[PDB]
Amino acid sequence: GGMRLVVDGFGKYLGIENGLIVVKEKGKALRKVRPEDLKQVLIIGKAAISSDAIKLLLKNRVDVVFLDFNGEILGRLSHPLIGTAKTRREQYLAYGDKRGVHLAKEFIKAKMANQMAILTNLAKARKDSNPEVAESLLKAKKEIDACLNELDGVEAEMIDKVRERLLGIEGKASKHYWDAISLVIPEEYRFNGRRGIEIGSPRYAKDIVNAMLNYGYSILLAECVKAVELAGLDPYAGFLHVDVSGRSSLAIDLMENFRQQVVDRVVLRLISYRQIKPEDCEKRNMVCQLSDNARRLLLASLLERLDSKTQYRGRNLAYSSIILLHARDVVAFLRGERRYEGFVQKW
Amino acid sequence: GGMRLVVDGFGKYLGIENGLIVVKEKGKALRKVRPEDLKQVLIIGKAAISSDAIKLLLKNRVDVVFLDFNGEILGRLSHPLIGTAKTRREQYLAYGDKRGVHLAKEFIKAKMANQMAILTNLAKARKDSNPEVAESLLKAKKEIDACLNELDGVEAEMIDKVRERLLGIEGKASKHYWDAISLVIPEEYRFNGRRGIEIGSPRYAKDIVNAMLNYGYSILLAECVKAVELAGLDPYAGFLHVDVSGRSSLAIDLMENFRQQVVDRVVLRLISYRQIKPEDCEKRNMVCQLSDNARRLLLASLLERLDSKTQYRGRNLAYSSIILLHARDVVAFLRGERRYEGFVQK
Repeated sequence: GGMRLVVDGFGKYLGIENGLIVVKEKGKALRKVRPEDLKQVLIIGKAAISSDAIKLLLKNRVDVVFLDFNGEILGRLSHPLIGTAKTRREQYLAYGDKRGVHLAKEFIKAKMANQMAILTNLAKARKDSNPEVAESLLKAKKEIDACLNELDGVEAEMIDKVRERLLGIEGKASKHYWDAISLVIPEEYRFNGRRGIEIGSPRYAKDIVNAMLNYGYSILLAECVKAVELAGLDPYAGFLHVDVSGRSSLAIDLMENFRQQVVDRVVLRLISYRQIKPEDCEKRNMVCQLSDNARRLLLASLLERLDSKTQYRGRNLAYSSIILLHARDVVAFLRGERRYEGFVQKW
Repeated sequence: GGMRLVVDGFGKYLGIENGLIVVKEKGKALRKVRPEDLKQVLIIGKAAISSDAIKLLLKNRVDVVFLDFNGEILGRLSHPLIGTAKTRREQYLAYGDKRGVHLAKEFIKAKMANQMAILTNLAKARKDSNPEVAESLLKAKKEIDACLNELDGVEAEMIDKVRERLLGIEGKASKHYWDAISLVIPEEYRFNGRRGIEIGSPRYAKDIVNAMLNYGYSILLAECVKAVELAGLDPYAGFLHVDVSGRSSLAIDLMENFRQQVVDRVVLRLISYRQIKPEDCEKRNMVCQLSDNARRLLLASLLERLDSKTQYRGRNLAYSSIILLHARDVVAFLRGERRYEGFVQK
């Protein structure tokens, strides 16, 4: 790809016209675009889509994602993949041997490394203006690095034996990370730490920062599912984050590489310029739903971030390309062609 | 086990209002259904659906299917399933051993048996009124049974070794069957033989019977894809009908069980009463395309037949339930819990 078309709001519907994908309202064209130009389309909320539109999109291998205001992935349509059986054989086989343990370890290590990167830059920005917070941040980074060195020593024949201990080490490191991030968040935002984390319970956000994080993590999760299936991998045969919850566990495992660089930094940026204020919260039950403006801003920021270029292995490429590439690297490791390594960046 | 809501045509769209699924046009409500009564919604052609309608439908475990005017499946949305990795693993492993051969043989056996069953009914109807056509039908039935008897003796360690032999025997049998069927169809329909099915590169219809067959086989393939997906199987990893076209090979394999009983009998009934006619052809592109009326009639007849009950395995079951039951039977066979058997009621 390719452009990501977004369709949201009452009365808006996607349909085809003269071979072009077209956003319409009240029978009048609003937007027109070549199917070849598209990478994906997002049908959000009240917005609707014709079967002919889905036909023209799938013919062009355009991803079609349905979403609600929470960023929850209602479902997705895409051109079918085939020949996956070999990579899937190696994938199901890897679960019983050391390859899966190495994969899970690389994923957790990648997450901790990116957390340390964000903590490092946060401390760097506050070196003079806020010495105290920078000191707290750097010490939190030191503790996370201690968790990294502890994680390096873990070894097992099978992932099932050490998944608990691994998740515990990751839980400690994540605890230090979020405790460090809380120092940077302004007092008005009421950020008391991550309560939206799905590792324990699907607890819902009562604060704007956790709402933003949950939304962005959902979008990133969609991108990771697409990347995992494009490589011929089975999304639902994960190694680390497994549950009866029904979510694609392998995509959640791959996501550990990109949670910090894609979602966290965007949220930190929007919070830093007060572009998403605490009053943007909308009370639903007791949950903090995003406002429509905050939604459109956060979504546009995340999408522009996914397609933003960065240097990796000598090339400049979009983060989404790095995600597809890492899925391919997982396939390369399953076939034994190349040892897998977690994504790492400092910026 | 719930209504199938069909949504089709220009300007029609599925929305929600007060917890009800609602078919609307130009801002005006046309139809209102509670999702609990729904089991499936069909979005066809120009028809559209909101993301909220999808959320309410998925929340009520209502299947949602997207289809073009020709009935080809585009996609399907459903409640998340867990956990099927074990099933897919055994499925991929079965390709390398005798289980895949057993499955392919059972599929072809069920197909030939059902073809023989329809030929038997066709002959019995004409025993007095048309003795020569009846005799020809019985002869074709005997040729197909000869093909079945040859099929029984085929043996292999894995499907790749013997797939062409199986396809050869199936093709001879199907040729005999379609010649016999052509004997029953009135001359004005111009049905010389079968063409355009998913087993190979498509040969699009130049006559109304082949058009009806293609449409119905497409609907049935959609239902079979749904059945294969609910069972935790991978639809694209088939055993018998492998393809360069990327077609859903496993659902196509499961479909061998059901094409005659579901599609053929309906098409034959519709032809017998002249409810669909040669002039119902519409020359879109270079092919014979069903008129909107013939299309709606055929679709409703197929859904009705799919939901109609019949006697099977000691109980009364809808054919759709039987298809789901056979996907589950395939999973049971992969797990070694139950040797598989193709669908043959008569």
